[PDB]
Amino acid sequence: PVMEELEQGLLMQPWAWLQLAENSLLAKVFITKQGYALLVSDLQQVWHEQVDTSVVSQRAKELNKRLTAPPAAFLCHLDNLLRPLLKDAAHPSEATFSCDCVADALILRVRSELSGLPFYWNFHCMLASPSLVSQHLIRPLMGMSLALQCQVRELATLLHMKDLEIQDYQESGATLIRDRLKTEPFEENSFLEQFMIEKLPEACSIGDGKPFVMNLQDLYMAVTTQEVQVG
Amino acid sequence: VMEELEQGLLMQPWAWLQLAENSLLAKVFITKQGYALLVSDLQQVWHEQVDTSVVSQRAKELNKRLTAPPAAFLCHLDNLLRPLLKDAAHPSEATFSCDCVADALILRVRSELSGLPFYWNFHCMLASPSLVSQHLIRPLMGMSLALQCQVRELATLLHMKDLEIQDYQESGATLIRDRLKTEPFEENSFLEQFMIEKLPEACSIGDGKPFVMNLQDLYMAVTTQEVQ
Amino acid sequence: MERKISRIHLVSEPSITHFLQVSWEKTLESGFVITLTDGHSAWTGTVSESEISQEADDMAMEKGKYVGELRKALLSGAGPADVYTFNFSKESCYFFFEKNLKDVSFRLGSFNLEKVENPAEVIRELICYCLDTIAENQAKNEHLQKENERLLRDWNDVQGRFEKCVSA
Repeated sequence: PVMEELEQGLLMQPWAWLQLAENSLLAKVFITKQGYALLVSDLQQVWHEQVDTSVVSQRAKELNKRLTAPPAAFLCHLDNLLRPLLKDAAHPSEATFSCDCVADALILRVRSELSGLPFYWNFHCMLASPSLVSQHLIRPLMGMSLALQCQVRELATLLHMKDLEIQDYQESGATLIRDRLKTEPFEENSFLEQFMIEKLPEACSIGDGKPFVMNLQDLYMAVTTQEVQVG
Repeated sequence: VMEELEQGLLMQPWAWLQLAENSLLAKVFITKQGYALLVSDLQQVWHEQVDTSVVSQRAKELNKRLTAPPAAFLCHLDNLLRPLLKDAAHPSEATFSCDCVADALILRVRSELSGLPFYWNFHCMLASPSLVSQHLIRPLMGMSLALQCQVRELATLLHMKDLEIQDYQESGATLIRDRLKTEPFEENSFLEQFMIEKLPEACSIGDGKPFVMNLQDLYMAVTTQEVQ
Repeated sequence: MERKISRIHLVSEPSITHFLQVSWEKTLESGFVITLTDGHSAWTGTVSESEISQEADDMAMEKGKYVGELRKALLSGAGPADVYTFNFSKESCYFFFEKNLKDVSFRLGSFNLEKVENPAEVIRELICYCLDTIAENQAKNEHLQKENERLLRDWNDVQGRFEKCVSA
């Protein structure tokens, strides 16, 4: 059951932007006293990891020897180190991050100072399975796109109603005072034609993934929650 | 040769496919030198790129009595497939059946040309992470960003229209039709109402039909922009 | 014992026309005996129900459709757009027929014919049957023409009688 709770928590969490020494990644981490689950990506490949208390203790002992800590304390310290970075960036961290892309696997090394002493950890993230990758990226993105299309349709209907009201005002023996405040009739086809050639090239640039985390996270979280509730 | 097939597959839209009470999303690009196919079920993605030599080798074993060159076979397959993918509720003379053995999908299509049987099987293995990402993830993120920009533009237009209506209201007269009164547009209130009311139905991907029917032109435009 | 004679043009020898005679008892499904001749030599073969069923199973389609295609090809019942190619290896006496479709062809059927020591007998039989059917058709046409003439005369007479009676 603990693994199931870890998976559900990882699914609930939103994407965050991580700036390594040279590159950038999109990461989602869920840490509990029983272990943790991590999912990283760079818009080309997705790596996933999930570890339990025993693995955490073994890795802590083998990496940073001379430290005798229970797995729960190590997990809590890892959460304290990671969560602030994911919530906000460009703030005092003092936690170096590095990545090594070994054959068909990734190693994410995190270094920090725990009360003025070294503290090292490594995430051994293997290639994520298609099922998990799909459930975490593809279906939520399609749901978000459909929701945004519905929002656009609703806004278009509202604009049509406002245009009808303006037409009624004009036809009711009216005379606009400020000619500058004159909105032209709204046409869906014309607006789409203008947009696709004026703003799509600059509005469809994902880049390194920063816009995705900065703009479409609330919708992503809502879609993921709805999918979880459905099934 | 090989690169042209990949570019054509990338520049193609998703189509809905029905087979044995099951649904699939298919992208196919067929030329005289081979074909490329990508099939997804919202859980896994399979890909198949095929050249003329293997086309002939498989056709001679599937249809023993068929004596055709690879180009003619590919042209016939394209003429058979494209009408079905383009739209449904048409004279579908082809029957499709998909099966999983271990990790690869076998998609068998059986039809009749001039009344004689015609079989073809796609042995599509699981798509590589790079192909899946390039074909689904990045285009979808671009589409979401474009739709958000469209929503922002719509909100600005609504604000301008509300300003004009307020100009009339403050200095003007009253509407002859009182039923046309519209409330001021607030972005936060509208977003809250949408999220709590229509998000559950709006975000219902279902079996992939709404994705194909609603937004495909945006997907094609985003993919083309990514190519350039 | 229905019989049908057709003229075909083998690809090997397109400068001359061969004659294919297909004879069946009740229906093509049960079986048929085919004979290919060119005025000098004849090759006779037979096809049974088992062979037709095996060919249909190999080609993986219903027996009815295969029988219809065989009727359209061998019996010269082709439609407005239907091209059939007949090949015959004389050295091996292997006669097959296929359906041409744009740039692809289907091996519709194949048989192994054998030479007959006396082609003259079969040629004479074919010519005699043709003459007999010609004579029978001519007699039937003459009888039908006589009946039509009699019916026309009677109709004209009755029309005149009705014309008189309507005024009476």
